Amino acid sequence: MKLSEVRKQLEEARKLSPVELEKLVREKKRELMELRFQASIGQLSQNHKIRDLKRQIARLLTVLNEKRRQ
Amino acid sequence: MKTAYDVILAPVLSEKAYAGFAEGKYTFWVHPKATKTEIKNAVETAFKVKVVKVNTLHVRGKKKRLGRYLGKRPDRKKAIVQVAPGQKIEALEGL
Amino acid sequence: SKVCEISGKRPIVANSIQRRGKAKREGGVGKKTTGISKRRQYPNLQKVRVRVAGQEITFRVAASHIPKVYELVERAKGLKLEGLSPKEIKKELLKLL
Amino acid sequence: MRVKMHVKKGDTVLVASGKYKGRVGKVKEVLPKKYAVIVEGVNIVKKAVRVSPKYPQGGFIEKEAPLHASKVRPICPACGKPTRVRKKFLENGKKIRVCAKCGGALD
RNA sequence: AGCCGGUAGCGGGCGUGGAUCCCUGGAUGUCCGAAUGGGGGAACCCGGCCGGCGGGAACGCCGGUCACCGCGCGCGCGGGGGGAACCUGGGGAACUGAAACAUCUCAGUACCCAGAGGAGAGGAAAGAGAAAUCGACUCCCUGAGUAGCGGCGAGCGAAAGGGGACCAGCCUAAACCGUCCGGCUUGUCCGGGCGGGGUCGUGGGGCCCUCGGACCGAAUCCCCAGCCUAGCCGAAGCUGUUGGGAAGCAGCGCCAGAGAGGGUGAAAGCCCCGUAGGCGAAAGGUGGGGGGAUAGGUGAGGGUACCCGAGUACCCCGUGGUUCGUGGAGCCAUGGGGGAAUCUGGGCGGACCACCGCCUAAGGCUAAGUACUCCGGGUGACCGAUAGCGCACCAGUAC
RNA sequence: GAAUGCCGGCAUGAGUAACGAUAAAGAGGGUGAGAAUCCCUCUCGCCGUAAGCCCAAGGGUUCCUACGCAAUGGUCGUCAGCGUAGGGUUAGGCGGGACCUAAGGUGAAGCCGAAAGGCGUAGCCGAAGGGCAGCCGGUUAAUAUUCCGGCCCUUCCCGCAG
RNA sequence: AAUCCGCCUCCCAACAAGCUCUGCGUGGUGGGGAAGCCCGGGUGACAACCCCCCGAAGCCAGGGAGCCAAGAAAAGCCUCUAAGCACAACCUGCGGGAACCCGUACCGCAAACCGACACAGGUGGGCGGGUGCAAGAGCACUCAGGCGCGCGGGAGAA
Ligand SMILES: [Mg+2]
Ligand SMILES: [Mg+2]
Ligand SMILES: [Mg+2]
Ligand SMILES: [Mg+2]
Ligand SMILES: [Mg+2]
Ligand SMILES: [Mg+2]
Ligand SMILES: [Mg+2]
Ligand SMILES: [Mg+2]
Ligand SMILES: [Mg+2]
Ligand SMILES: [Mg+2]
Ligand SMILES: [Mg+2]
Ligand SMILES: [Mg+2]
Ligand SMILES: [Mg+2]
Ligand SMILES: [Mg+2]
Ligand SMILES: [Mg+2]
Ligand SMILES: [Mg+2]
Ligand SMILES: [Mg+2]
Ligand SMILES: [Mg+2]
Ligand SMILES: [Mg+2]
Ligand SMILES: [Mg+2]
Ligand SMILES: [Mg+2]
Ligand SMILES: [Mg+2]
Ligand SMILES: [Mg+2]
Ligand SMILES: [Mg+2]
Ligand SMILES: [Mg+2]
Ligand SMILES: [Mg+2]
Ligand SMILES: [Mg+2]
Ligand SMILES: [Mg+2]
Ligand SMILES: [Mg+2]
Ligand SMILES: [Mg+2]
Ligand SMILES: [Mg+2]
Ligand SMILES: [Mg+2]
Ligand SMILES: [Mg+2]
Ligand SMILES: [Mg+2]
Ligand SMILES: [Mg+2]
Ligand SMILES: [Mg+2]
Ligand SMILES: [Mg+2]
Ligand SMILES: [Mg+2]
Ligand SMILES: [Mg+2]
Ligand SMILES: [Mg+2]
Ligand SMILES: [Mg+2]
Ligand SMILES: [Mg+2]
Ligand SMILES: [Mg+2]
Ligand SMILES: [Mg+2]
Ligand SMILES: [Mg+2]
Ligand SMILES: [Mg+2]
Ligand SMILES: [Mg+2]
Ligand SMILES: [Mg+2]
Ligand SMILES: [Mg+2]
Ligand SMILES: [Mg+2]
Ligand SMILES: [Mg+2]
Ligand SMILES: [Mg+2]
Ligand SMILES: [Mg+2]
Ligand SMILES: [Mg+2]
Ligand SMILES: [Mg+2]
Ligand SMILES: [Mg+2]
Ligand SMILES: [Mg+2]
Ligand SMILES: [Mg+2]
Ligand SMILES: [Mg+2]
Ligand SMILES: [Mg+2]
Ligand SMILES: [Mg+2]
Ligand SMILES: [Mg+2]
Ligand SMILES: [Mg+2]
Ligand SMILES: [Mg+2]
Ligand SMILES: [Mg+2]
Ligand SMILES: [Mg+2]
Ligand SMILES: [Mg+2]
Ligand SMILES: [Mg+2]
Ligand SMILES: [Mg+2]
Ligand SMILES: [Mg+2]
Ligand SMILES: [Mg+2]
Ligand SMILES: [Mg+2]
Ligand SMILES: [Mg+2]
Ligand SMILES: [Mg+2]
Ligand SMILES: [Mg+2]
Ligand SMILES: [Mg+2]
Ligand SMILES: [Mg+2]
Ligand SMILES: [Mg+2]
Ligand SMILES: [Mg+2]
Ligand SMILES: [Mg+2]
Ligand SMILES: [Mg+2]
Ligand SMILES: [Mg+2]
Ligand SMILES: [Mg+2]
Ligand SMILES: [Mg+2]
Ligand SMILES: [Mg+2]
Ligand SMILES: [Mg+2]
Ligand SMILES: [Mg+2]
Ligand SMILES: [Mg+2]
Ligand SMILES: [Mg+2]
Ligand SMILES: [Mg+2]
Ligand SMILES: [Mg+2]
Ligand SMILES: [Mg+2]
Ligand SMILES: [Mg+2]
Ligand SMILES: [Mg+2]
Ligand SMILES: [Mg+2]
Ligand SMILES: [Mg+2]
Ligand SMILES: [Mg+2]
Ligand SMILES: [Mg+2]
Ligand SMILES: [Mg+2]
Ligand SMILES: [Mg+2]
Ligand SMILES: [Mg+2]
Ligand SMILES: [Mg+2]
Ligand SMILES: [Mg+2]
Ligand SMILES: [Mg+2]
Ligand SMILES: [Mg+2]
Ligand SMILES: [Mg+2]
Ligand SMILES: [Mg+2]
Ligand SMILES: [Mg+2]
Ligand SMILES: [Mg+2]
Ligand SMILES: [Mg+2]
Ligand SMILES: [Mg+2]
Ligand SMILES: [Mg+2]
Ligand SMILES: [Mg+2]
Ligand SMILES: [Mg+2]
Ligand SMILES: [Mg+2]
Ligand SMILES: [Mg+2]
Ligand SMILES: [Mg+2]
Ligand SMILES: [Mg+2]
Ligand SMILES: [Mg+2]
Ligand SMILES: [Mg+2]
Ligand SMILES: [Mg+2]
Ligand SMILES: [Mg+2]
Ligand SMILES: [Mg+2]
Ligand SMILES: [Mg+2]
Ligand SMILES: [Mg+2]
Ligand SMILES: [Mg+2]
Ligand SMILES: [Mg+2]
Ligand SMILES: [Mg+2]
Ligand SMILES: [Mg+2]
Ligand SMILES: [Mg+2]
Ligand SMILES: [Mg+2]
Ligand SMILES: [Mg+2]
Ligand SMILES: [Mg+2]
Ligand SMILES: [Mg+2]
Ligand SMILES: [Mg+2]
Ligand SMILES: [Mg+2]
Ligand SMILES: [Mg+2]
Ligand SMILES: [Mg+2]
Ligand SMILES: [Mg+2]
Ligand SMILES: [Mg+2]
Ligand SMILES: [Mg+2]
Ligand SMILES: [Mg+2]
Ligand SMILES: [Mg+2]
Ligand SMILES: [Mg+2]
Ligand SMILES: [Mg+2]
Ligand SMILES: [Mg+2]
Ligand SMILES: [Mg+2]
Ligand SMILES: [Mg+2]
Ligand SMILES: [Mg+2]
Ligand SMILES: [Mg+2]
Ligand SMILES: [Mg+2]
Ligand SMILES: [Mg+2]
Ligand SMILES: [Mg+2]
Ligand SMILES: [Mg+2]
Ligand SMILES: [Mg+2]
Ligand SMILES: [Mg+2]
Ligand SMILES: [Mg+2]
Ligand SMILES: [Mg+2]
Ligand SMILES: [Mg+2]
Ligand SMILES: [Mg+2]
Ligand SMILES: [Mg+2]
Ligand SMILES: [Mg+2]
Ligand SMILES: [Mg+2]
Ligand SMILES: [Mg+2]
Ligand SMILES: [Mg+2]
Ligand SMILES: [Mg+2]
Ligand SMILES: [Mg+2]
Ligand SMILES: [Mg+2]
Ligand SMILES: [Mg+2]
Ligand SMILES: [Mg+2]
Ligand SMILES: [Mg+2]
Ligand SMILES: [Mg+2]
Ligand SMILES: [Mg+2]
Ligand SMILES: [Mg+2]
Ligand SMILES: [Mg+2]
Ligand SMILES: [Mg+2]
Ligand SMILES: [Mg+2]
Ligand SMILES: [Mg+2]
Ligand SMILES: [Mg+2]
Ligand SMILES: [Mg+2]
Ligand SMILES: [Mg+2]
Ligand SMILES: [Mg+2]
Ligand SMILES: [Mg+2]
Ligand SMILES: [Mg+2]
Ligand SMILES: [Mg+2]
Ligand SMILES: [Mg+2]
Ligand SMILES: [Mg+2]
Ligand SMILES: [Mg+2]
Ligand SMILES: [Mg+2]
Ligand SMILES: [Mg+2]
Ligand SMILES: [Mg+2]
Ligand SMILES: [Mg+2]
Ligand SMILES: [Mg+2]
Ligand SMILES: [Mg+2]
Ligand SMILES: [Mg+2]
Ligand SMILES: [Mg+2]
Ligand SMILES: [Mg+2]
Ligand SMILES: [Mg+2]
Ligand SMILES: [Zn+2]
Repeated sequence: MKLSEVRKQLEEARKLSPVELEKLVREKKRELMELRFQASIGQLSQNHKIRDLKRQIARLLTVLNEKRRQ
Repeated sequence: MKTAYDVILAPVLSEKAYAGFAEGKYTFWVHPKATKTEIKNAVETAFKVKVVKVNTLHVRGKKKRLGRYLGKRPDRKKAIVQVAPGQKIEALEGL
Repeated sequence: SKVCEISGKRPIVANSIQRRGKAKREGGVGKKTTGISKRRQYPNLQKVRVRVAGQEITFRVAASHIPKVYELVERAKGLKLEGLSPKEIKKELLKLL
Repeated sequence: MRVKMHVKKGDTVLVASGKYKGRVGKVKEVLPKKYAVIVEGVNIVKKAVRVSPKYPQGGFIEKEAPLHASKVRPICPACGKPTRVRKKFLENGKKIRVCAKCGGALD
């Protein structure tokens, strides 16, 4: 993911509520599994995407954590 | 957080796993610590099906070496889920 | 053969020194040590049972500090001890040391 | 914390020593780990390649070899001379490389 | 200004809209391990309660909580295990030496156990010991291989004093006053908390008369300088020639608070990294120095004889410690027996007595000077792959 | 230059002993650069209270297939329990656990011991003992009381009826 | 505590039954199915699936008799009642739902375990066919299955 796209994700994410953050992760964790399946059948040439989602999910969860801490 | 997409990892791609599609038996690699009951709910919410029967087995990693360095592959666990009569998990029918 | 609950008296290590010959002070040639070996000297531990607040308290105490037990019972009078377990009472008494 | 490279991709440099002493060229690539830089058209060697899909007909190709970073001195875009680099503080106050013979910037 | 570790490749991305990378803080942190819900053949198994998920009552999963012990009015705080040496304490050998051996030695060593920390111990005289004297303790030099101890054998081996390092002194118990509580043998009663009070050896304190009525100041807390955990600036060289290569040689220069050193195709002050000299922290750690609070600290005569740490001092028996091996054997310590006193009290100055002096036991705390090196750095008339750590290399590995 | 020194290297004995049960071999065809040794056929011999088959220990991928022969195989090797890669182990009923106890182990209570620790009725743990519900066939290169087919059964939750 | 158990008395029953549990047989139904021939499979084949005899150390079983050396425990299970509660609860029948974790490959008298070795050694339980020999797990041959032992070819001295 591009640097600017990362700033933007954090901005938008920090605006969501915890419930929305949970839901958004559950979607990305799903989109990840799809990437894993296309990885196994040899149909994912843009393999960097697998890393991206994993770190997006991390960032999202990190922020979700921020919210719950007060 | 824990989701069904954390329990189902990859589909088992092999002659033996394919032969099960015909009678509606789908074979996935699952997280090694995952339960039959837990796998049931996981496959269902992922592929919108109805699981009737779950079989699991552990798959010890093969010992493998690279020159001087003897090692081992990660231990895996695979599950063979049974979908309700006439249902289909289409992602796997693929093939 | 153990440790005094009151005085803290513990078993100590002493030597047993065997000697022969006549003392110099008695015109002797002098005393010769024909053997030294380690031994233990135990406190004179004894059992002291006392009724305090309707409960039976027992102390394992050196004979030297036997009357120190009764002193503690006297000083226990200004305490609200009734209702407590015997294990509890003993703790109160010993705290007053 | 990081290797000190007084030169970068891709300012114009003079190769001051070795076989190609005198030559001038742009810095194609910088390799901080080997502490070496690739200078365009300098250090040409003949590498043999297997006849492959990539190289049908086979034979040899030509490759620019890395030069030790010290063998290279940047050419000042102001006075046009080979120089040492200096650090200068601006009002930003960012720091920039400036030529040592005159005062010109080197980016 | 490059980057996606060693690690290239296939296949794909990121970066002056500041990436990789470096320091600081934070978040995540499966299972075992003190391991602590319960069990267990560690990394596995099995539960209780509250909440959530699934169609969910059975079943399963996610979050939270549930061991035991100590101290304090079920709930709080604390404990548990680990650390290379270093340190105190509780126990404690033998080979060996005595050219045999038992006392003795080795040696309170090796080792085991408990414990403490960044140090531990000790520490504010019931001291020293002869100076009409010194003045807590610790550590070094010296006193001194002296004094002495010793099958007076082998051997063991102080202290006072002097020179230095560091520097610091405190809080209590008791008498008396007050307050809360409970005890039954009802009160000027006994007792337990808490507060006041008091802390000394020219003895000090209490109580009762008498006169007198701002200075010190922390070892605690607060701020700060300084330091540590990333870094940054940093002078002066070109040309010819041999050569694969110049830093060699030659010509003409230049810097220097920098001619330590390592690189660069060979031998470079001026190419590179550095060096002299400077600069640098938002964050965390430190902070013994600077500043400020706080706690705490402070008179003099006279009377009273109330108080000054108990199974203690003291004596005897058994022992340990000291240079002291039963010796004229004191001192310090204490397992057994006996067993006081409160300043006209008591301990000590090497049996004992007198005299003359010293000191204040039976409660506690206390920096620094000192030890060590797992860790980081600097430096070697230190090693250079049979060396140097067991390991320069995927070693506490293969075997 | 010697320490039956230490570490390593390389010699000698020497093309020598040996090549691990005297149950035993022979031919033809195939493969391949190479074949007494691998594959196939026929003939011959050996085991058969095993030298056959099924469990449990223990071992831990050696199982199956593809491609290989440097080393391992006491020879050879195209072969292999060897090298590389891919595949393969499916259970409410089988075994163990969510059941029970045995010796023993541990251990609230309690007892003892310089320290570490030693005991100890209950309880807990501890099995190849007690208890407990699946039999026949089919299928894979490789798993099956596990998948499939037929016919049976157990517990738990809930509901109805008596 | 107790209607249970134990003990005493009485009545009926008793080598009967009844009741209950297991074994074996049959059993709706499903399976298998040879030689030989032909390239593990196809065929044989609508395969046949029957009578007699031998017969266990195994089953009914917790059976019987004898003997002395006198031969585990606890749970599941049935019964009793106490707190409790009797709208509960439990039993019986039926129905639907629910049913977790680990092992499972392969060698296993051995070239895969213990013996440094693909080592003439060691390793517990079960199956272990046929004929003949008095019997047998002995012995000889042989079935199923498995092998000919991972150097060979010659020669015919001591
Ligand atoms: Mg980032
Ligand atoms: Mg998580
Ligand atoms: Mg297949
Ligand atoms: Mg689940
Ligand atoms: Mg469902
Ligand atoms: Mg499993
Ligand atoms: Mg399973
Ligand atoms: Mg790994
Ligand atoms: Mg004696
Ligand atoms: Mg004498
Ligand atoms: Mg005399
Ligand atoms: Mg003597
Ligand atoms: Mg006694
Ligand atoms: Mg008594
Ligand atoms: Mg005494
Ligand atoms: Mg006495
Ligand atoms: Mg040059
Ligand atoms: Mg030139
Ligand atoms: Mg990599
Ligand atoms: Mg590429
Ligand atoms: Mg690339
Ligand atoms: Mg920045
Ligand atoms: Mg960090
Ligand atoms: Mg997990
Ligand atoms: Mg635990
Ligand atoms: Mg839990
Ligand atoms: Mg436990
Ligand atoms: Mg719940
Ligand atoms: Mg639920
Ligand atoms: Mg949970
Ligand atoms: Mg401890
Ligand atoms: Mg500790
Ligand atoms: Mg000691
Ligand atoms: Mg102790
Ligand atoms: Mg001993
Ligand atoms: Mg000796
Ligand atoms: Mg010696
Ligand atoms: Mg010696
Ligand atoms: Mg000597
Ligand atoms: Mg000797
Ligand atoms: Mg001698
Ligand atoms: Mg001797
Ligand atoms: Mg000694
Ligand atoms: Mg010690
Ligand atoms: Mg400790
Ligand atoms: Mg200290
Ligand atoms: Mg220090
Ligand atoms: Mg004092
Ligand atoms: Mg002298
Ligand atoms: Mg002498
Ligand atoms: Mg000594
Ligand atoms: Mg001194
Ligand atoms: Mg001095
Ligand atoms: Mg100093
Ligand atoms: Mg002083
Ligand atoms: Mg009262
Ligand atoms: Mg009182
Ligand atoms: Mg009072
Ligand atoms: Mg009072
Ligand atoms: Mg006075
Ligand atoms: Mg203080
Ligand atoms: Mg610089
Ligand atoms: Mg410079
Ligand atoms: Mg030239
Ligand atoms: Mg030159
Ligand atoms: Mg010159
Ligand atoms: Mg210098
Ligand atoms: Mg130099
Ligand atoms: Mg140099
Ligand atoms: Mg020179
Ligand atoms: Mg030189
Ligand atoms: Mg140089
Ligand atoms: Mg400096
Ligand atoms: Mg500097
Ligand atoms: Mg006064
Ligand atoms: Mg008095
Ligand atoms: Mg005193
Ligand atoms: Mg006292
Ligand atoms: Mg005395
Ligand atoms: Mg004495
Ligand atoms: Mg002594
Ligand atoms: Mg003595
Ligand atoms: Mg003497
Ligand atoms: Mg003495
Ligand atoms: Mg004494
Ligand atoms: Mg005594
Ligand atoms: Mg006096
Ligand atoms: Mg006196
Ligand atoms: Mg004394
Ligand atoms: Mg005296
Ligand atoms: Mg004295
Ligand atoms: Mg006197
Ligand atoms: Mg004195
Ligand atoms: Mg200080
Ligand atoms: Mg100190
Ligand atoms: Mg030091
Ligand atoms: Mg160092
Ligand atoms: Mg050298
Ligand atoms: Mg050197
Ligand atoms: Mg070497
Ligand atoms: Mg070495
Ligand atoms: Mg060498
Ligand atoms: Mg090292
Ligand atoms: Mg080595
Ligand atoms: Mg010589
Ligand atoms: Mg030899
Ligand atoms: Mg020899
Ligand atoms: Mg010889
Ligand atoms: Mg040698
Ligand atoms: Mg030699
Ligand atoms: Mg040798
Ligand atoms: Mg010979
Ligand atoms: Mg011969
Ligand atoms: Mg031969
Ligand atoms: Mg042989
Ligand atoms: Mg042979
Ligand atoms: Mg024979
Ligand atoms: Mg042939
Ligand atoms: Mg042939
Ligand atoms: Mg062959
Ligand atoms: Mg061949
Ligand atoms: Mg037979
Ligand atoms: Mg096994
Ligand atoms: Mg093995
Ligand atoms: Mg292998
Ligand atoms: Mg297999
Ligand atoms: Mg294999
Ligand atoms: Mg093959
Ligand atoms: Mg080979
Ligand atoms: Mg070969
Ligand atoms: Mg070969
Ligand atoms: Mg070989
Ligand atoms: Mg070979
Ligand atoms: Mg061999
Ligand atoms: Mg094989
Ligand atoms: Mg293989
Ligand atoms: Mg395959
Ligand atoms: Mg089944
Ligand atoms: Mg359960
Ligand atoms: Mg259990
Ligand atoms: Mg049990
Ligand atoms: Mg025990
Ligand atoms: Mg206890
Ligand atoms: Mg027991
Ligand atoms: Mg239990
Ligand atoms: Mg059990
Ligand atoms: Mg069992
Ligand atoms: Mg059993
Ligand atoms: Mg079972
Ligand atoms: Mg079971
Ligand atoms: Mg059945
Ligand atoms: Mg098989
Ligand atoms: Mg079935
Ligand atoms: Mg009903
Ligand atoms: Mg009764
Ligand atoms: Mg009745
Ligand atoms: Mg009755
Ligand atoms: Mg039947
Ligand atoms: Mg039948
Ligand atoms: Mg029947
Ligand atoms: Mg049929
Ligand atoms: Mg057939
Ligand atoms: Mg046939
Ligand atoms: Mg047919
Ligand atoms: Mg026909
Ligand atoms: Mg017919
Ligand atoms: Mg029999
Ligand atoms: Mg019987
Ligand atoms: Mg029992
Ligand atoms: Mg029980
Ligand atoms: Mg009632
Ligand atoms: Mg479970
Ligand atoms: Mg299996
Ligand atoms: Mg099997
Ligand atoms: Mg087998
Ligand atoms: Mg055998
Ligand atoms: Mg057997
Ligand atoms: Mg076999
Ligand atoms: Mg085999
Ligand atoms: Mg052997
Ligand atoms: Mg073997
Ligand atoms: Mg061995
Ligand atoms: Mg082997
Ligand atoms: Mg063999
Ligand atoms: Mg064998
Ligand atoms: Mg046998
Ligand atoms: Mg027979
Ligand atoms: Mg005949
Ligand atoms: Mg017969
Ligand atoms: Mg015969
Ligand atoms: Mg016969
Ligand atoms: Mg025989
Ligand atoms: Mg036989
Ligand atoms: Mg025979
Ligand atoms: Mg045959
Ligand atoms: Mg053979
Ligand atoms: Mg052989
Ligand atoms: Mg052969
Ligand atoms: Zn310039």
